[PDB]
Amino acid sequence: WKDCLSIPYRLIFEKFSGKDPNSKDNSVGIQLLGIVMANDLPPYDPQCGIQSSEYFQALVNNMSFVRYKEVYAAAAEVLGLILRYVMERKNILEESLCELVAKQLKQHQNTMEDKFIVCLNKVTKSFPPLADRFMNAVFFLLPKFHGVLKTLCLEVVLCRVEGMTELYFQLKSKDFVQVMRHRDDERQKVCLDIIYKMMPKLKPVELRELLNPVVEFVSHPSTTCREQMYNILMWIHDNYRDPESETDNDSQEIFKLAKDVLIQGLIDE
Repeated sequence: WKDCLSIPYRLIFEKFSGKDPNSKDNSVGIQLLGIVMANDLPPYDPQCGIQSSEYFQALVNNMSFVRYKEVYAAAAEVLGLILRYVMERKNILEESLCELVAKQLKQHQNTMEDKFIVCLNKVTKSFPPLADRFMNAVFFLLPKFHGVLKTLCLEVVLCRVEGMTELYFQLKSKDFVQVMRHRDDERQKVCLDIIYKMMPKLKPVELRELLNPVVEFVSHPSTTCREQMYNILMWIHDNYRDPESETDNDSQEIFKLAKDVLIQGLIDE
């Protein structure tokens, strides 16, 4: 349909703010505010009937209602796209706003650890920024939680990757020796999805140490996982196909492996 018809913030308000919930219902204003994100994000930018930072403070309180699995987490989606929106609409609040978001995560990942790692994944995944202040305290929990929270803790590190902690001196044992060797297809998927972007910052030493446990995916029933093992191997190949001569012998002998295990791709299931 034509134009945009920007909605009065009065409507939007009550639907996330009427009753501080003991209930599912208040995720209605959360859905709604998500729709003035959804349609290429028309003007939100509150003026009429209500004032900005309080409107957001009430909005961040929605992730406090931890009795119900769909209620609390949803707020951090809507709020993560506020950052995408206020970042790229560039609105002038953004400094003290970002300190309020940092303050909100810092009050409550301190006391609600899963629910606020999930929150730092709705932030970070839905728009990247906030985790920079925290990152030590995220790597912190990746060995404490298995399963879905393995994948979401990984997915925070992933979505906000900036090479934190010179990574192998955090990680050279701590995950990639054996969490890489650990079963669940989605865990393995996000895991190779980490591998596939760490490329430019690997030295040939760890590239040798890490390619070999990736070569293991030659066994794997998921073409969806195995493709990324190939995206990887293709990157290895193209970057370590032999120039004129090398000091770093692995920078053609990881290739002397890759240039074979690509052949071991050519037959596949």
